[PDB]
Amino acid sequence: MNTVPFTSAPIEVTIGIDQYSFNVKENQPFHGIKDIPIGHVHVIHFQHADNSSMRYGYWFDCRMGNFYIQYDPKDGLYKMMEERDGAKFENIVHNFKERQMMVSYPKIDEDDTWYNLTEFVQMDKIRKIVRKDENQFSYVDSSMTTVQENELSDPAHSLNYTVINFKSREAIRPGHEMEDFLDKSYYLNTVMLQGIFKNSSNYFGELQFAFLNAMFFGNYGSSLQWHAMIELICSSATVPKHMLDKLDEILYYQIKTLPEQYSDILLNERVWNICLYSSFQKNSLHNTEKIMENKYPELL
Amino acid sequence: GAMNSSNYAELFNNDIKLFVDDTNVYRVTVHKTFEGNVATKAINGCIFTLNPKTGHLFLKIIHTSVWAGQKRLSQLAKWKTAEEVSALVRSLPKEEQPKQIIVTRKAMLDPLEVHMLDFPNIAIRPTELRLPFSAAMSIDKLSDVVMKATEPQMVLFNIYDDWLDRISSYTAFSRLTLLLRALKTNEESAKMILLSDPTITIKSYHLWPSFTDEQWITIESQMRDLILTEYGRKYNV
Ligand SMILES: CS(=O)(=O)Nc1ccc2c(c1)OCCO2
Repeated sequence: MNTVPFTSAPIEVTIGIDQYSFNVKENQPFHGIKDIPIGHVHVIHFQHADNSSMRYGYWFDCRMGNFYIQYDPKDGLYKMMEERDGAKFENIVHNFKERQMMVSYPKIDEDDTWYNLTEFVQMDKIRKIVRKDENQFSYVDSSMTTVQENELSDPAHSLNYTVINFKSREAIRPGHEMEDFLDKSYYLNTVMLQGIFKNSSNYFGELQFAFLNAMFFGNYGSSLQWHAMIELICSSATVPKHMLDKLDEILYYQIKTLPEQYSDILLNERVWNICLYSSFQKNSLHNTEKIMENKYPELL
Repeated sequence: GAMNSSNYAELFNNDIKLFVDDTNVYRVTVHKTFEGNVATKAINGCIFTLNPKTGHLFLKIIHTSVWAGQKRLSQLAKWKTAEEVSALVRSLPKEEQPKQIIVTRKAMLDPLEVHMLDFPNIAIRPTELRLPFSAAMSIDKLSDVVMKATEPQMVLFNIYDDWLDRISSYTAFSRLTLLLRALKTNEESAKMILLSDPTITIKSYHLWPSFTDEQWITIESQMRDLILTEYGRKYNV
């Protein structure tokens, strides 16, 4: 188990750790989060009580360093930092646990939810999407745009997701215009899987990361990316059977976790109706179709 | 974006543009089989690609052999149209290529956009105008060349004959759509109007009769009456 200590909590804030969240009052004696599962990436995220504008947060992997949070009164946010002095850090964490000033990561033992949402997500791949190489953790917020959004503005503060565009020369082979537009298997299998992602694990990792950024920060470009990566699979007639079965599991857990009250803004009616009821894979997503029809029958 | 009556005057400026109509590309007769089922038989069709400023008509004849052994022909027909328009643009010198292509039916947007990805500066646009180009096969000389074709073939016409010597393209287009709409509403009557008078003939190198300016005003009125007549017969007005 690992720990992310807080120097202090000077402003009232709602704090998220993965799919969990809790309220901290202004100047409350809060000094961090303990018992964080080793072996998974994690995200610690923030929404200030006085300005719900800008949800923001940090993706990190506790195996890559000792990280803590400290409020910066000049830039007005909780910042993640790395402590390179291992002995200083162990000393601090021990003092704060002895005084019980930390919340415990509240993982139920039956519960595989976080694993199921992050199965293919790797910190090394996050850091290529979110470029800030002097840190081992990655900052994301509600307003950050994607490289594709910037083509249609600061490049340093962008989400470099893989660009997917169904009406692009990359997606369409000369002489197969109709075939490649109506059946995207070429674009999925040769261009994207073999060419850019190298394997389906990296493709699913980006898909999962895009969803989580959409859900936790309301990041619109991330929601567009998540849907594009679903649509490209559903709109392909030829997809490896193991990818379809894994996609069904991935989407199932994503739909299961989504706040019921955010479904209106996080789910694209066109893509889902197309994917479940019109596409080549309309009969291949049994678990996802069942949870969608029982939970969000309005959208369909 | 889309063309409509708040901005149709852009058709007559000096930016090269083409209308593309696909309503006569895939044509069939429906009939009963010996077993009493129904089947279709394709007949030759055409793509109607028209420069509204000059009157130049690029008539690509679609021979029934192009459908042999293909499935979902109504969908293929839109992509075949887009392929042939794309091939036409690529065949034209750069200074003759259109800056905009206007499709008369919105289902042509994606097929044509995909085939023209190599030409990102050519705008592909829909239109709210209800243009009567489906009636092109009511022009006898166009119908004749389509039905006589034994292989794919492109034929060039000027759909305005020599009218631009005497009138503007805005007026020539007005006359053209009024004639095509009348042919679409009551082909028999429209053709009787155009040809009832044996002293006015169609020149070998023209599509329409050699009407004087005054005769065109009469013809135009008669076409206006026909379109109003049929409207009353239809709606009992
Ligand atoms: C195509 S239509 O049947 O609606 N008639 C139509 C359309 C555009 C025109 C026009 C007539 O007169 C010249 C100006 O532009």
